[PDB]
Amino acid sequence: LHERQRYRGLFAALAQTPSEEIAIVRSLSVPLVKTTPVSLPFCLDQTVADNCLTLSGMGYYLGIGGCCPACNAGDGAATSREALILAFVQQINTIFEHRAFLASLVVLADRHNAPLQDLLAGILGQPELFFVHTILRGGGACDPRLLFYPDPTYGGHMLYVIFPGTSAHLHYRLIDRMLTACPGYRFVAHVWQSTFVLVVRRNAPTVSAADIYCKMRDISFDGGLMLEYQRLYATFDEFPPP
Amino acid sequence: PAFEGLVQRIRLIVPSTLRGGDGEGPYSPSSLPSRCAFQFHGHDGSDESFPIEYVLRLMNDWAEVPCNPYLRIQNTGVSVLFQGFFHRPHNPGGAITPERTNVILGSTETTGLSLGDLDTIKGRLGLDARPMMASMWISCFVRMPRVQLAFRFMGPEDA
Ligand SMILES: [Cl-]
Ligand SMILES: [Cl-]
Ligand code: NA
Ligand code: NI
Ligand SMILES: [Zn+2]
Repeated sequence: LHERQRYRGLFAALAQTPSEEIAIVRSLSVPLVKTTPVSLPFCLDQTVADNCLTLSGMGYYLGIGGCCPACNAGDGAATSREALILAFVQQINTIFEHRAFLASLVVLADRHNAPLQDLLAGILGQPELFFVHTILRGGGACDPRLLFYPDPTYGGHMLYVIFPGTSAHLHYRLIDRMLTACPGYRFVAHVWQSTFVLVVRRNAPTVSAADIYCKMRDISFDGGLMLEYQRLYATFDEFPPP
Repeated sequence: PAFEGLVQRIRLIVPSTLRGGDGEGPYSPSSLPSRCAFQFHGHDGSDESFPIEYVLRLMNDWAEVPCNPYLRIQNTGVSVLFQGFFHRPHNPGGAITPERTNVILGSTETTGLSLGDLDTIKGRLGLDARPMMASMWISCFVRMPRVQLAFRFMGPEDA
């Protein structure tokens, strides 16, 4: 039973020569099912270390990193925990690198009339957000927008990662690093108003907010990025988190 | 003496990194036990593949009495544990389908699959039913406190 008939013979032949059997077993290196569809909202904890995530007009699906052409072409800077912490501390020196992060805070603080310094200090209390921003940044040529929303359950903030365009591809290494670096956070991929988004919420090295606040004040952001954040916050105010 | 040969063969199929062999007694191909036939386990941080299909088929081939071989995977809290049965235990049928190859296990958590369900899934898919043209492997990433499992059908390279 259970297709025992067709395998009986081959197993019988292989019993005589074990080495051949070992070679045959080792031969099966290529996976027949490259991709597997998923449904939004999709939680990243349900991925495996070598899984990539694609959200496009052709649908939502997980991929096997080794076989993924986008993953091999991409092959994506350093993402060490120490490196992430180093970025977080040297944030004031590389304030230009994190415009997408900080300008968001500016716009948010303006939108709801409130002191920017307090918001900044509060969010600097949650370094994992800056971690996600750093990881997803890569080198800098690709920059996802960032929104921050008050978390009713735990207080503090949760992160909206805003992907550009109608297509999004999350490298396996990036998902693995995101999950491992932020163990106190859960990540859920979703879509809202024609925009693919990655929500980071709380599941269960100190910096001075003042110096950063003064510098931001001293620096004029791009303009339009600011407007972009106005539009984005306008769009996502009604978006219900999963 | 036969069971030793079987578990030796299976041991040869399973990678050396996964520690094990004969599991936790003696039996003939005529009489099959409820207790596990073989045991393998992998420590924290390991990335190891388990040739589940091949092993289950070997066990089903070895038996002279009808049975539905079952592989049980557990996250014990300190390792990943693969245990081989000729009959699935009472009170774990399978949370794997052609639509979901991934299963993530928390501490003290169990999943598993039988050869019948495996064959059913392989049939649902349009994959080659011919011997050795398609063999399912379990991609295991041990990351305590969790264990990541990916039940993926692998094919030959013939190169
Ligand atoms: Cl030990
Ligand atoms: Cl691992
Ligand atoms: Na991953
Ligand atoms: Ni051990
Ligand atoms: Zn990919």
